Amino acid sequence: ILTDENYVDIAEKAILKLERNTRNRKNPDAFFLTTSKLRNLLSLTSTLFDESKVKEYDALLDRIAYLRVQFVYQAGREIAVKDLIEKAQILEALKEIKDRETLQRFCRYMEALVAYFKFYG
Amino acid sequence: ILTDENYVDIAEKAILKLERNTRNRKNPDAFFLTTSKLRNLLSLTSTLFDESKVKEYDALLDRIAYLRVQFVYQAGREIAVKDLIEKAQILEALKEIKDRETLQRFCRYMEALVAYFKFYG
Amino acid sequence: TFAKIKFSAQIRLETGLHIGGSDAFAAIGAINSPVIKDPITNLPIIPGSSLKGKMRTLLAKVYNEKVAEKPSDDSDILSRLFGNSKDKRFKMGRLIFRDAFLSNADELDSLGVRSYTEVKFENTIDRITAEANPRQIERAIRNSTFDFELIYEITDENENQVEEDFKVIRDGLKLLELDYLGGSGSRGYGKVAFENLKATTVFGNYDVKTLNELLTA
Amino acid sequence: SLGVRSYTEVKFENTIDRITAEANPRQIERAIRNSTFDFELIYEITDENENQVEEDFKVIRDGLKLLELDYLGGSGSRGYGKVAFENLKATTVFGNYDVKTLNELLT
Amino acid sequence: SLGVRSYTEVKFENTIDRITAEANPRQIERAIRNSTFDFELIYEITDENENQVEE
Amino acid sequence: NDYRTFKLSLLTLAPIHIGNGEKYTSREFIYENKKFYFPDMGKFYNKMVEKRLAEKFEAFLIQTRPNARNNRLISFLNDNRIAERSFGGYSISETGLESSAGAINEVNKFIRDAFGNPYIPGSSLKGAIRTILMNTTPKWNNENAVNDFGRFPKENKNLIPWGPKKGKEYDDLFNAIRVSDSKPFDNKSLILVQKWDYSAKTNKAKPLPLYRESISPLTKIEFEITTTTDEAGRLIEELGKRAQAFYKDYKAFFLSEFPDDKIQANLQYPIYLGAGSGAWTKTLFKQADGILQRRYSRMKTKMVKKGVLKLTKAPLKTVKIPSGNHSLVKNHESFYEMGKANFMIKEI
RNA sequence: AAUGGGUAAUUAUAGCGAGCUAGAAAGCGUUUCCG
RNA sequence: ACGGAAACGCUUUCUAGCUCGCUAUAAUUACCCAU
Repeated sequence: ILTDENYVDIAEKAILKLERNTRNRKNPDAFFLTTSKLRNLLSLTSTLFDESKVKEYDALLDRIAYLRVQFVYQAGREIAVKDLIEKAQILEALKEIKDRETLQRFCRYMEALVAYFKFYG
Repeated sequence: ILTDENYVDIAEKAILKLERNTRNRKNPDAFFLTTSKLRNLLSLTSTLFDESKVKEYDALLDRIAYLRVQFVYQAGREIAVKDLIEKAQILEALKEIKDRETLQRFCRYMEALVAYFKFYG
Repeated sequence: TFAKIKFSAQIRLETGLHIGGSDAFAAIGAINSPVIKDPITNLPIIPGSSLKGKMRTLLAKVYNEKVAEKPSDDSDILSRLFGNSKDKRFKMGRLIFRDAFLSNADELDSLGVRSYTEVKFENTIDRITAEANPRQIERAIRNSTFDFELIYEITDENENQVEEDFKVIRDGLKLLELDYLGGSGSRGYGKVAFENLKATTVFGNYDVKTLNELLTA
Repeated sequence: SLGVRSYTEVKFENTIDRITAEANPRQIERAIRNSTFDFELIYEITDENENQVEEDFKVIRDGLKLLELDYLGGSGSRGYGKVAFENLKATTVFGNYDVKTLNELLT
Repeated sequence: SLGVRSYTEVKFENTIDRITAEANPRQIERAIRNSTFDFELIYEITDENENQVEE
Repeated sequence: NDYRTFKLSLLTLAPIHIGNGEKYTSREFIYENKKFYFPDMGKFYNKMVEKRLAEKFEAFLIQTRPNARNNRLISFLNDNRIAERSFGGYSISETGLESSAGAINEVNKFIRDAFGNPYIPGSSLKGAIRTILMNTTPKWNNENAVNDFGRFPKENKNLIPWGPKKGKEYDDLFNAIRVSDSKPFDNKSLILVQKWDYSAKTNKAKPLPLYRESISPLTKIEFEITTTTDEAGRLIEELGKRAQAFYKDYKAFFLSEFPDDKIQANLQYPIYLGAGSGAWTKTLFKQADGILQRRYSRMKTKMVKKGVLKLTKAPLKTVKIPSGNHSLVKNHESFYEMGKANFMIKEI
C-alpha cells in the first residue's frame, strides 16, 4: 500500500533496495537494471496518467486490467526487472487501484521510481 | 530548515554558492545552470503558492509530494541542477513542509532563489 | 442608433492545432506541452485572445502603411476594430471575440476517437551525432469544429463605415486560413478553415442582407 | 460533482512584439466556465411613480439582455465575458405589489 | 478560526469615464461578509407609552 | 500575397517508417490468415477474462518454448479453442518477406491520428528538407558543432538564427518554411518490413529483430509548403538541385564502399524520410563522421568505416512510367534501402 | 551454422516571466431650535 | 430638566483599455545478444 504521504520515500528506499553490480569494479554500485527497461515501465503508465484527468474512471478498467498483464510480462523477460517489480511492490499496488486518485498516485509512484533511479546512478 | 527570518538570506548565499563557468570569458561568471531549468521548478512551486491560499493543506498534498519527485528527477539528468539542490538544500526543506505556512515559506524560498539567480546574471 | 452583429462561423481544422497552456504538474515521460482546455468538460478550446492576436498581426501586414512598431500604432481602420489603448477615441474597439469551445464532440464519436486531444512525439534531433530529445505535445484532433462567435458593435460613429469594417473581418479570416491559428505552425499544426460564415443582427434592427452576401463571395 | 479541481482556471497568455517578435507571457486567473452566481437586483417602488414601474421593468430586462450580448468585467474583446442570465423572476420582498405581469413579462 | 488574516478587505475599483473611456481606480476598505456585530437598542416604557407599546 | 505555396509530391520508394514512439510488443498480434491482426489488447484481455482464461494467459506470457511459433499470440488462441476476434480492429497484410511464418517480434508502430489512419507529419518532413538545406549551403556546413564544455557531441544550434533576439528584426529562416501534414492515407499501404544490416568488410547481410511497419513503395503523398519571406522562399524551388547535390555528396561516401546492386537509382529528386536510414541522412556528415564515430564504445559498436548500410526486404514493384519498366532495385531478393524517397516540387 | 531473442541512449532543450495607461473625481464642511 | 435636542459620512463611479503561450526542433540513433 502507498498513500499520498509515503509513495516517494517508498520509491527511494526501493531503489536503494535494488540489486547492484557486485562485479565490474570500474564504476561499482551500478545497477543490473538500465534506464530503458524502467522507462518501458513508465511508458506503460504514462498514457493512463494522461487519459485519466480527462476520462471517467469507469472507461479505464480495461487498460488498468491490462496493466496486470503488462507488468508481469515485462517482469517475465529480463529477470532483473523482475527484481524491481518484487522490491518496489508494484503488483501489490496495482490491485489497490480503485479510483482516479489511487490510479494517479500509482502513476506518480512510477515517476518517483524513475526519478530516484536517475538520481541514484 | 527554513525560518521566517533567514530563508531569503539562505537563498542569496546559496545562489552565490553556485559554482560558475571558469571556461570562456565571453561574459564570464555565468552559471552552468540555465534559466529554463530553474524556472521549470519555480513553475510548479508557484502554482502551489497560488493554490495554498485558496485550498487547504490536506487537499494539496499529492502535489506537495510530487514536488520531491520532480526536484529529484530534474536534479538527475543535467547535474547543474543537482548542484543547486545541494547548495540550496531543497530535499531537506521539502521533508519539513508539514504546515501550510511552511509550504508557502518554501514557495517563497524558491522564488528568492530565482530572484537572486536573475539578479546575479 | 445602436446595433450588435453576430458573426457566427464554424472552425474546422485541417491539421491539428496546439494552442498552448502549461501544466506544471505534468508527468515525467508524458505530455510536456498540453493545450488550453475547458476545466469542466476537458475539451480543447480556441481562446479568443489567440484569434484576436493572429487576426490583428496578420491584418497589420495588410492594412497598415508605415509598419507598426507597437500595436499602439495600427492605422485606425484596424484600431477601430481592435482598439488602441493609447488613443482617446478608439480604446474599447468594435469587436468582441468569444472563445470558440467545440461543437462536434458527438461527431468525433462514431468516427472512432479515444480522446479529443491526440499526443504527438516530436524529437529535437541533434544534427551532429544524431542524439535525440523527444517531445510529447497535445494537439486538438483533425476534424474538430469550433463555434466562432465574433460580435461587432454599431454606434452612430459606426454607421457610414460598417462595410469598410466588414471587408476587413472577412479578409481577416481569409488571411488566417492561409496561415496557422496559433501553435507550432511552421510544421503543420493549425492550418484552419472558417466555414459557413453568417452575420445575424442580435440587437437594434440593422440590415444584415447586403453584408451576408459579401461573406460568401 | 463535475470533478473540477479549482474554481478559478489560470489562463496562460502572451504578447508578440510586432517588430523583433518577442513574446511576453501573462497568467490571468479567471473563473471556470460553467460556474454560477446568485444575482439579486432589488428594485424600490415609491408612491411617486405610477407608470415608471412598468416603464423601468422594460429597461432592466433590456439591460440584462445587453449583458448577454456584450461582456462583463473581463478582458472582453479576448473572450472573458459571455454571461447568461437564467431563471429571471421577480417577487415583492416588501409587499403589496403584483409581480404577476412582470414574471409573465420575463419569458 | 476559519482562516482570515484581516477583519477588513480592500476592494479595488474604478471609474471608466465615458469617452475618452479612461479608467480611474479606487481602493475602498470594507468589512468582510461573515462579520457579526453585537447590536443593542434600548426602548423605554413610561406612563405615556402604555397605550402605544405594542405599536 | 507574399505567401507562395508549393506542392511536394512525395513518391515513396523503399519503405518509409515514421514514429509513434511506442511499439506492439511480441505476444500482441495473431497471424491467422496471411495477414497480421493487431488487437486492442485491453479488449483482448476483457473478452479473455470473460472466457475465464486470465491465469492461463498470465502463465502463457512468462512461459517460453524452444520453438518461437508456439510462443506467439496465435498459439494461445489455438491451445484454448478461441475462435473469434471482435477486438480493436486493425490488421495489415503480410508480404511473405518478414521471415516459421509469423514468428516476428516487437513491431514498431507507425504514427497515426486520432481516427486511426496513418499519415506523415509535416514536422517529420521539415527535418528531411532541413538536412538538405543544412548540408548544401557552405555557410552552415562549415566548422560547426561548438563543443566548448564537457562532452563533444553538441551542435551550435544558434548558427542558423531562430530566436526573436530583441532589437534585431525577426528573420528566422525556418519560421518562414511552413510544411503541412499529409492527408491520412490508408492502412492497406502499410506492409511491416524488417531491418537488415549490410556490413562493409563483411559481405553478409544480417537480419535484426526490428519490425518497422512501413509505407509500401510507389505511394504518392502530397505535402503543402508555404513560404512567407523571400530568402526562405528561394530555397524551396531550389530544393531540386540541393537534393541532388546532397545525394551527390552522399553517394560520394557511404554509398561508395558498397556494391551497387544494394543501392537503387532514383530518377526524381532524392529525399530521406526518416527511420532506418541512419546518422548520415539525419546529420551533416563531416562533423558527424568525427564526433559520431566517437560515440560508440559498446557491444553494438558503430564499426571502423563510416557506417553499416541499412536495408529492408519488401515486395518487388515496378513503375512502368519511363521509357522502360524500371525494376526499381538493381538486385535480386528484394533489398531496398530504408527511408529512401523521391519527390517533385511545384509552385502553387 | 541453426535456434530463441532485441538491447543501450535521449523523455524535452534555450528563452521570455508581464509592459504601458489611469492611481481617485465631482458635491456637501454645518442646518434648525436660541436671542 | 445632561453645550443640549433633531441629523445615515452619504450620492454618482465597470479594476478597466491594449497584448498570438509564442519562437526553433524527422521519434530518432547504434547494431547486435544468448545457446
